[PDB]
Amino acid sequence: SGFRKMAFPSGKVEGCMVQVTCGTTTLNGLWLDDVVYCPRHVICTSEDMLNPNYEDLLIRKSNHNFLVQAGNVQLRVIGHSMQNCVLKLKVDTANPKTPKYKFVRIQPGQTFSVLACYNGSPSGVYQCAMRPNFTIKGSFLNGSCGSVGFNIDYDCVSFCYMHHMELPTGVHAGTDLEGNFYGPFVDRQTAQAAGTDTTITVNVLAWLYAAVINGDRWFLNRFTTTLNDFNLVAMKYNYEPLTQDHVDILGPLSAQTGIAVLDMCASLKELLQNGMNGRTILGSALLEDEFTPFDVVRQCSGVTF
Amino acid sequence: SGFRKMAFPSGKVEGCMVQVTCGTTTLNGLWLDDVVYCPRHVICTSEDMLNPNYEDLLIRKSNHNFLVQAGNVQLRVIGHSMQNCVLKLKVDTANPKTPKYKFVRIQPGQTFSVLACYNGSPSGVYQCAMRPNFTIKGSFLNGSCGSVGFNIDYDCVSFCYMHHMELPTGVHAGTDLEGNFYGPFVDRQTAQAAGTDTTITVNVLAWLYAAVINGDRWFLNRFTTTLNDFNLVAMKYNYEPLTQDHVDILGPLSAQTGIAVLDMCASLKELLQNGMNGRTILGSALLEDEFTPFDVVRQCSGVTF
Ligand SMILES: O=C(Nc1cncc2c1CCCC2)[C@@H]1CNS(=O)(=O)c2ccc(Cl)cc21
Ligand SMILES: [Cl-]
Repeated sequence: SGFRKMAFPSGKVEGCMVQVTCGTTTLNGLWLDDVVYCPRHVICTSEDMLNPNYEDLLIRKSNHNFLVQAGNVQLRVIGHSMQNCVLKLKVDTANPKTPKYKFVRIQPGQTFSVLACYNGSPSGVYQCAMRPNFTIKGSFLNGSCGSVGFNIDYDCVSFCYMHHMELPTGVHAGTDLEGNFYGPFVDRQTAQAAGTDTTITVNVLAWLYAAVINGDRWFLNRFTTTLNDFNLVAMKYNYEPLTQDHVDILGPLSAQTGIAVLDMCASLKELLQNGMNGRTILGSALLEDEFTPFDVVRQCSGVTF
Repeated sequence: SGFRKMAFPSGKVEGCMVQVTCGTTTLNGLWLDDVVYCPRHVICTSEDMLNPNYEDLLIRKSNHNFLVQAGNVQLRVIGHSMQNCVLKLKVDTANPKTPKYKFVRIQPGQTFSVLACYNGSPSGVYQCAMRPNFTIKGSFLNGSCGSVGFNIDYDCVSFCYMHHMELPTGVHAGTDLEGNFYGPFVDRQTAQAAGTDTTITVNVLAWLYAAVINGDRWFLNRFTTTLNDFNLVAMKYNYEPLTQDHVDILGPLSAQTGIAVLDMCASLKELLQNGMNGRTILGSALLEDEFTPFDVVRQCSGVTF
């Protein structure tokens, strides 16, 4: 029993964190094989951030302008190239602690663990979700740039995020490991803001199925709904539209509990209408949206209580 | 910016997790140097759990009765002894990945990270607090026994918890690494329940100081209070009494924000009486008590390991 927001063990990623310095800027890098990946704004000053010409700033740099430090050892840089918003530094030593890895681009609603680092040194790990507006509600201070997001399924680390910036509202934006930003963000100090955020509906439903598995049924009702009628209500509460793909993905949880997806949608419709009335679901007074249907199956038992 | 429940990087602990099997029982062990530490109930059957004479069960066992598996390699057991409720298995091989460590007993209110394991294989990491009633609200399924709790201080891992059992309310009980239980619990199938729990007041105040640092000030007021008057109100909402030690420990957060501890106590007094009124603090509708004053400082400063 028990339901916690759980991050993946950070060990396979800890052995990849290095410190990258270019002149006066110091952020984190990810050392995989003989390549170190870090944000391309490491080559930028605070004046350069308003309108940076990265191709023009990179052409003026040589390998020895980048200092890479893995623990107490200096790695020699023997090449440099740019791929979108990430800088790829070819180093002379292959990382002996390189795990089995993949670079994956995630979609809004997907969750991941973040290993927050400062000066190539990991300081903490936490779980979070890619928001529908493409931002992440993370915990990042100055110097955390280059901290990475990941999932570890089986013996494979799937890198899905690299931290690049903080928006004016305190939320965070960054790229996949190929340097492509999530959302309409640029690595430029411009007037950009996060779009209106919506609740990840398929994740709230998954968390309601997890509550039923842990013996919580107070929120269930004798009602059902059409998929269309549910969406007309949910969107009035800034909930993300629920697609037929979402209903299909919730299939195994519906079968395990014996509560049809549209029957759980009627419980959510009523929860939005009435609130909790002093009650909690899995120790929470709010409706949780950072657990995917796949996370619920991973953490929760196969036997319902 | 950002405030997340953050666990320590689990890497130094991951390299210590082994699988311990005795007959039909399979749980986790902690391999430090040439000793493997695991719950002593690994030597127990389901009939033995009712009234187990552990000295009598252990005298009937030989070294080869315990199978220890580190990754895909079998460790040969060459000795066995008991220390309170933990079994110490002397192995032939010293762990090459043994970190700098200490065994420490924590006090209720102190927090720690848990690396949840099944079959000597880590599957997740999460942060939690030792409740005032000595239980932990964790996330554990069958096979989790022997999962350990820890903090990191520089390069030193401080082991403070080993999981033993789940209580009928879904909460968890376990021992320090010397086999001494946290709470009035015993390692056996018997009628035991968690006592009435209280809110860790010094931790709620620390989390209110973290909200002010992140730009949340709606709960602040012009009022102050005496330590005695605050404790009379706290005693009514099942909150831990606040001592002068707690006030002293909150000193640095009081200086950083410019809000005296008794001024923050007047704000908490008003949240306990009148509620939140549709508002949230750091994205929460409940008052959070699993962040110590040190955790607030470490997360809002960037302390690396
Ligand atoms: O956003 C940025 N840094 C940063 C990253 N993570 C966490 C935190 C910060 C700043 C302090 C607070 C915590 C920088 C500088 N500020 S900026 O607006 O010039 C900017 C813009 C784009 C890019 Cl890609 C980068 C940046
Ligand atoms: Cl995805």
